[PDB]
Amino acid sequence: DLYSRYKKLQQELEFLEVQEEYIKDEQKNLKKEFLHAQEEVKRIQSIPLVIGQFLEAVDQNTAIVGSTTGSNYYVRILSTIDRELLKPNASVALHKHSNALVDVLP
Amino acid sequence: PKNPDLRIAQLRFLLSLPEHRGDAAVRDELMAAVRDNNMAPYYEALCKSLDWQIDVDLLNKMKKANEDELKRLDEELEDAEKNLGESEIRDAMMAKAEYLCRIGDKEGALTAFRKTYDKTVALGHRLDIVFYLLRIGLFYMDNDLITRNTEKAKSLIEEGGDWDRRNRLKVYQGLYCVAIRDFKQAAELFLDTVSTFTSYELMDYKTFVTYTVYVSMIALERPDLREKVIKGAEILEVLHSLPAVRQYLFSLYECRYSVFFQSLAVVEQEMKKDWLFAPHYRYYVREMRIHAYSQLLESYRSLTLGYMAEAFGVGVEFIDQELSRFIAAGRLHCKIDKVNEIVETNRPDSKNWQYQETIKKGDLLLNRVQKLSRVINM
Amino acid sequence: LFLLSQNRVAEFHTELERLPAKDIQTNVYIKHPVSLEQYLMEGSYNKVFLAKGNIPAESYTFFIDILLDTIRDEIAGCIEKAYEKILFTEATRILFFNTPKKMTDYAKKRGWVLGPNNYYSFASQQQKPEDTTIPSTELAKQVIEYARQLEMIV
Amino acid sequence: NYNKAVEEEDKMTPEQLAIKNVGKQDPKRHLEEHVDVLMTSNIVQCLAAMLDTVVFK
Amino acid sequence: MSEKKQPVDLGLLEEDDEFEEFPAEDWAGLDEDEDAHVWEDNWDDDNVEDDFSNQLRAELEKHGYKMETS
Amino acid sequence: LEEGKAGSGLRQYYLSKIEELQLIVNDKSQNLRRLQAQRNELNAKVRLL
Amino acid sequence: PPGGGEQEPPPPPAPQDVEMKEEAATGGGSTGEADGKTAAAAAEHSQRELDTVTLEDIKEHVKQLEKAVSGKEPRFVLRALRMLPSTSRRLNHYVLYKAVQGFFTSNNATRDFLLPFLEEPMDTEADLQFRPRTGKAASTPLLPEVEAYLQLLVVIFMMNSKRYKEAQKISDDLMQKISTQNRRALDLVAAKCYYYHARVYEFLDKLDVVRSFLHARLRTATLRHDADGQATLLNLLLRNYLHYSLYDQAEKLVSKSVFPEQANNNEWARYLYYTGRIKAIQLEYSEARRTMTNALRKAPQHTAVGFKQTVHKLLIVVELLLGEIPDRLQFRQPSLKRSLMPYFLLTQAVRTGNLAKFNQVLDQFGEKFQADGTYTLIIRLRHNVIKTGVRMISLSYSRISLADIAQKLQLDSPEDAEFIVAKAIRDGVIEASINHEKGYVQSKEMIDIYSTREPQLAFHQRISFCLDIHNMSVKAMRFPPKSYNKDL
Amino acid sequence: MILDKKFHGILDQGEGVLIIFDEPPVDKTYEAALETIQNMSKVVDSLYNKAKKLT
Repeated sequence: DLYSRYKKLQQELEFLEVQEEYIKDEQKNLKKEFLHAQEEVKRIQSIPLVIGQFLEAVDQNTAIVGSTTGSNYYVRILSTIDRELLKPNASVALHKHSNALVDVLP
Repeated sequence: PKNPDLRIAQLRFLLSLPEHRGDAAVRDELMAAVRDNNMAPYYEALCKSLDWQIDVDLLNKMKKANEDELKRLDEELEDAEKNLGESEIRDAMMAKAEYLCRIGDKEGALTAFRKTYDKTVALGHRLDIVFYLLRIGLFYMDNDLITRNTEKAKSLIEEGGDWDRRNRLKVYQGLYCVAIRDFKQAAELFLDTVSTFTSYELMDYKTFVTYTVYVSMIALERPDLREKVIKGAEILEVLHSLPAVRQYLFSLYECRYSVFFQSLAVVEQEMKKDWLFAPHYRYYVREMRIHAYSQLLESYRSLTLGYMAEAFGVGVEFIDQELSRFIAAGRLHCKIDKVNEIVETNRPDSKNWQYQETIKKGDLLLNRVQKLSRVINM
Repeated sequence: LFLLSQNRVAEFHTELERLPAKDIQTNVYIKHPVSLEQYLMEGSYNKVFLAKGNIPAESYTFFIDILLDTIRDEIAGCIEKAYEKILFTEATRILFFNTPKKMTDYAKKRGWVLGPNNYYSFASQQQKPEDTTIPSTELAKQVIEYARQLEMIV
Repeated sequence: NYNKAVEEEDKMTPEQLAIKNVGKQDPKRHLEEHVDVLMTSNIVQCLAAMLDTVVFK
Repeated sequence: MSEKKQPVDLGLLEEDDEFEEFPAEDWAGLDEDEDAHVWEDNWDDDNVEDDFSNQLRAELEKHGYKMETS
Repeated sequence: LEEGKAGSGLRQYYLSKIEELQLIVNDKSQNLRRLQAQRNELNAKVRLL
Repeated sequence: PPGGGEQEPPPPPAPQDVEMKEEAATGGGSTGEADGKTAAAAAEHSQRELDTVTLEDIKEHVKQLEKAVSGKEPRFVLRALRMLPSTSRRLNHYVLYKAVQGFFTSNNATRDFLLPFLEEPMDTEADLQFRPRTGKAASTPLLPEVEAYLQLLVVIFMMNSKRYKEAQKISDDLMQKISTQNRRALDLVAAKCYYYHARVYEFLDKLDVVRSFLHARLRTATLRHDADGQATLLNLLLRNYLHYSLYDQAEKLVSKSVFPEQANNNEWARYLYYTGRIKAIQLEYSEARRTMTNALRKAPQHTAVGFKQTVHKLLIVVELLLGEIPDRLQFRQPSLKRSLMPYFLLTQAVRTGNLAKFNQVLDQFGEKFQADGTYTLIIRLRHNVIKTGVRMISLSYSRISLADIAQKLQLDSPEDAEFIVAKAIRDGVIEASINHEKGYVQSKEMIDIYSTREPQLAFHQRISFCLDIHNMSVKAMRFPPKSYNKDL
Repeated sequence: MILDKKFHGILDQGEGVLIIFDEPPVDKTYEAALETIQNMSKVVDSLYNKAKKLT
């Protein structure tokens, strides 16, 4: 038990040492997947879209938006947009299909 | 105080050091000693004065009149006390503090301006008390005592800049900024000279212009003068008072050293023998000489000794040690050579040195991020 | 004398600490090596030659001459550096006596050209600058090390 | 200009960070955007060796 | 360790025991004109000041006589 | 004797310093896997988007 | 009688609360902190211990406690002694023994109960389980308090404290290698002790026992150390080599090792001040200037005024050798001013360079800067005045006259002019063109900076080195976040 | 008029040589120096927060 802790512990030395290149692979690959999914959700935001109008904000990360035809729409806003675009009287513009807002117009 | 005893008792500097002009200063000092209770000031400065034959004559009358007016202000203070009112007690204790500023004792005036400083119903009268400490702080030439009440009374005004209150505080800023050698931030203070007027309390208007013509004439370059003072009509109005200032402005702006050096002796003698402007006489001379040498040397790459000696009107043996001391000591331009006995500089200070101006902040920032590494783990 | 003879003058500069023990401090031989080495820091050889006869009957004058014999290569080597050019009329006074030992030994030691009673200096600031190709390759290797150290753990 | 345009607010950040220190109210991170600016700035470094190769051979 | 500062502070106590408030007041005669002033400029002003303290302090009044002689 | 307590004693102390190196590798794995959980949670968050 | 008799008992129990609460918070906090896993949690109480030592260095505790207030000396830890388990009755005894001395009076003494301090460490120091950390954490804090006031025949008592310390743990050790937080802390504890009785060593005796034993104890410290405690143990050896060792064949260029992480947040300043003090005798111009000025700019934590006046004094003393002497500009403290007052006249007189006058000015009022010892660098300065002056001539115009500048330099002769100027040319710090056409000596004196003159080769090493320092600073901003997220 | 900086040029007395030059990239050192000066307050304020939280 006294002298066996060295050679018995060497197995833990190898088992913990083998995780170095593993966490290297995870930290080098999962950020490549992070930019893959990042550009994939970035390319969804397209320029051709419809422009609506903002009416009220009921809670955080979710609000209502009035369409151009007059009907009010309930769409969860995107997390990247900060609270500056949450102005009640603003020129918000959703997508033509996704109906998500990218930026407001002055 | 605000009485002329501030200036009359302010001539004690030229009364003390030189023995030639010590006749008129003791003439109007002894003649003005019967005014504004001048007993204690000249009694404290009696070592720089005449003997005690005529000195002990008026002391018996001034020491009893001081106690008479003092006890009358005490009786008036007791009559103002125990009664409903705020400005009456402020005027009684404030008048007592003004008389204690006339005698020149800041102990009872310190606790007096402390009591009426605590009885300030508004911040404007508080700033008035601050100025009442500044008018005697000029004579006492204190450093921190006059910046503490202005540092505390500076913030939270909220009543807007008045015509003579804020302008007077700016005048005080010109005073303590003339005391200190700060110039690049003091060049903005005298811009309000349009609203300034003859202030017999601290400094006359002609003395304010005469005092700001040094910081403006030396502390400013040609674009700064052309923008501020040459474009402004104020110096165009006040140049007619003294014809010398027009010569020191048009000759300096015109780059005529033959008359500027012949007339510079008046700036040398007038520069000293002043209350607050004397101990800095060494900086204005050297700074103005290196400023003129950088002015002429800016537009000139190479310079022969003939045109230089004829332009400045001085021997080559003096400009030799001048530029020799201004290469290392002055640090104005690149190394100078005398292989052809001709002043020839290169000045590569734009192309590469314009990018190399940030390497000092790069090395100091390098030691500062080494300090950032020193914060690690402890 | 041995430390200055063996070109170990740095060990003298650090050795100047133990000798001021305030033992005698009035004898000329106590202050002789520090004044001679301080003159070596000045480099003035005229004061040493004129001070050769100032040493008393103390029998180390021949050893001082050995010191001059072991420093004449450094003094003569430094005065004959010849950055641009030097004329013989100065070497007549600065150099030693008319005995042609320096012009003979130095002709086989330095191996330079002898002109018309003048000493010519060649290979002075004649080096051609680089082609900027190799420093560009080492700059590329430095960029490789910048991608390495900047992106190694990632 | 964008870097300084954020540093003008980063001059005001140590006041709030020197007052509250509790909770986050600004959804802007001010870090990853500057990291991306550094990534776009590293093109000069990565292509400097390319110019070294084109000039060399 | 910070324990070696004690004998150095004892040397400071010996330097303070050499002259009792003599350099504070005597040097304060100039410090009263130097207080609140930027000490970075006082190195150049004190450099040229001490440099000219021996001779040719002002020298500006002498140029009027040196114009015709040189 | 004086080996298991001295020779194998300093060998066991060197094994304790090896346990310190495995504490540097250990906590490097800990904080690297916590940052890995942060990036995994963010990329998983945009995956939820 | 009524003033001190009535106002006598208020003073004494002023430090009692912070000393008892301090020793209970650091003792119970350290033992109770690393008790479960001492080997896992390391260096958490190091900065606490050194901050408490530097916080207690200026204690005015003992001013009047010699008269019947010395009751704090006979008491000691008394925490869970004589038995490891069943410590409830001893938890009551903790209040009991503290309450017994407070009923009416207490029998106290000062120099009586000093030697029998080894009664408990014979059987059980604190609990017989944590003996090392509780033995050193128990004995080492309270021993310098009783051993204060080194004078007045305490040197022998300090020797008793020595043989007690070594005899209990550090004759060799208590166990060959503790190899824990009390080992890595024991390095700087035994070192700090060596600095504590180092004044006793240098007082009347000299190095022939303990610091010579510090080599065997220094390499017995195992070579696998981080060299923090080993380097602090090297600091006392180098300081012992500072005043008079004078051999330079081994420690100079042989003491230089792998140089592991030896920072201590003070050891760069004082250790670099030591190696720069020893490297300052050969007139180092490039390295010791920048690294010793940096070491001057370091260590701002506790005091940057009372201690930096000596590295500043030596700093300017070796700065005026190069001809350019920067004075005190950005630091405002009334210690370097009074320290520099005698040296100010001569350090300002260096640039003007008057030989005959300033030569008499130095020895005229020179007391301390020339009474510092062996007058080495000032006796080099007496003939370095002309070298800094001729270097100012190198910063001056090119052409050298035979009367104007030769008479100005107090040297009027044709031979020694070009001879000594040539001695300034052979240095290599300046640039000149030696030409003889009609007898005058010319010079090109081209001091033009590398602007548009081979810039890539000029600041190439500047870019590489600056990116290396800023990039290891990037490592210094990557690793501490790992040391942050390590626990969570 | 060169001291007034209306055009690019410089005079001469010994040789009379006229040189005309300009420095187009002015917007680099300005923005760089402003970033250094603005970041000095950032690092100093960081040392104020850490110096405040430590000692």
